[PDB]
Amino acid sequence: PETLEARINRATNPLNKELDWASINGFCEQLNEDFEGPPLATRLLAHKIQSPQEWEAIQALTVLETCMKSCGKRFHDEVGKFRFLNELIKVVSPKYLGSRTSEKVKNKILELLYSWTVGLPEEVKIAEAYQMLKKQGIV
Amino acid sequence: LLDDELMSL
Repeated sequence: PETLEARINRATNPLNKELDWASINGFCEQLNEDFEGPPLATRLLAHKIQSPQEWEAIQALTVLETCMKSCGKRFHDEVGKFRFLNELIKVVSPKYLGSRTSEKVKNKILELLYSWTVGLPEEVKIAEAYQMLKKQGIV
Repeated sequence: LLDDELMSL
């Protein structure tokens, strides 16, 4: 049974000609298997999303997007920690990675932030992250 | 586990 690592590496592989649903979805499934999947999965995604290689970053955010839709409380709750959200902020701030990150990637992140503030009202740290970007001019 | 505090910026 594929480790989360193996899985994420197939789903975000910069060699990929198209999106790989077998592995995007096997990743969401597997993270949901163990108590500790959600923290690990969230750690692995943050690294990939900060990749300087764009298709890596882009496929990573797809996986993020997918698992937020289909997974439950436990996932949503690891994502809506500042431990994870702060990593998404580093990518969109010019202060941090913002300046040599494509608009593609930064616009993807912001769009996801927004939809989860509407989709997931209870993840209140997500609201706060987004209001912070909004109030700073990034949004 | 904790968790962190929000960034400013």
